[PDB]
Amino acid sequence: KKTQIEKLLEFMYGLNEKEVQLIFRLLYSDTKLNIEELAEEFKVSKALISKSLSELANKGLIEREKVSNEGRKGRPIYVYYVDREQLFKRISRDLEELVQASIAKLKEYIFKS
Amino acid sequence: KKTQIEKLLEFMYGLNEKEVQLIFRLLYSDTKLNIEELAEEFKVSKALISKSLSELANKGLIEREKVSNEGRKGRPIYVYYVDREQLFKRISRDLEELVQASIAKLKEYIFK
Repeated sequence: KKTQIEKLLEFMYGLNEKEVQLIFRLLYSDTKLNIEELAEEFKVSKALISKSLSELANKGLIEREKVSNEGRKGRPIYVYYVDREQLFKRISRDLEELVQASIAKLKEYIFKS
Repeated sequence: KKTQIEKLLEFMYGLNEKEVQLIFRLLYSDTKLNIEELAEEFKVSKALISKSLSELANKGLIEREKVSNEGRKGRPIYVYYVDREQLFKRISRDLEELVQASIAKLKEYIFK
């Protein structure tokens, strides 16, 4: 089954369950992870897992950090991890902004429509 | 497509698309409404709309009012409506509680 928290992250941020799972996979990782480690674990293409990580990183839910300027292919190399305080701060802030934007919109529906 | 608010009510109260429309049909009415006109409007049987109205009233999302005990076979007759202040206060409070409960839960998961 899925927790209440999983269902909430999915709604707030428009993420599929796996993307949500990915956050918790990284939160309970001892080491930082690159694209190719994640693509092999999750059994998917680098393009797919890159899209998800990118969406998680833009939203500030995971950390994306450069560990090399040139990698075997001459491109920068990034690792992905979860910062526990940052993660908790981001969600809390997002949740307060969602509640306020909702109540405001509700007010307009229920009283001014 | 679906309104974000409609999306929120579906998520919060486990309601389908038609239940939210039912709530808004009541909200936007100038009068209380009986099951016969609502069954007709929502194109379902009286039993079905009656079951839905009863479950929405037990969620507190709408109000019910018994107006007669003299339906066929002594079955009660009800009217349904939405108390606009109470609905605002309910959803507002439920939203605030959902967020605090969520933040507490993942505070213990991220840290404890």
